[PDB]
Order: sequence, then C-alpha cells, then structure tokens
Amino acid sequence: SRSYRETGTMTVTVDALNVRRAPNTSGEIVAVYKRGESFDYDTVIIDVNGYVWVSYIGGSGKRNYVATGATKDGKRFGNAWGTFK
Repeated sequence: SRSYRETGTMTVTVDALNVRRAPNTSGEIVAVYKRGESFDYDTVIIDVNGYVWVSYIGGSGKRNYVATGATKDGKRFGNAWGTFK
C-alpha cells in the first residue's frame, strides 16, 4: 500500500462504514459511520488491490481508518463509498 498526507472531508454514501485501528479488514473496530455522516481526514492509504482508506487522529491520539472504496492496480476501481470535498 501507499500512504499520503491530504486533508479532506468524506460524506458516507453507503449504509455504514466501520472505523478501525488499522487499515485492514482485521483492524479493531472502534466506531461506525452511518449513511449521510461526514468526517474529516488527514491521511490517505491506497492499497494496490484493496481499498482507499482515509485516516484521522482521534481524541486519544490513536489513528483511525475508514475504507472508502475498492482499488485495483493502485487506483480507485468502481464507485466510491462516499463523496469527498
């Protein structure tokens, strides 16, 4: 995967997305965003064949990760799971 710094806002457009403590499907779940909720991020992780994760620092200083769509060959593939501003 490739990690980048970038600030932005995501608005969730799928029913729900898990907030995890690692950018993989085994990362500990610490929250859930629902359809229509928005949150800011400062870091983006682009899996080669996985997901685009966005990440923010929480209240305890630990980093949180949310998957935002699939990737193929290091690029977004298919429709994203939120809108971005």
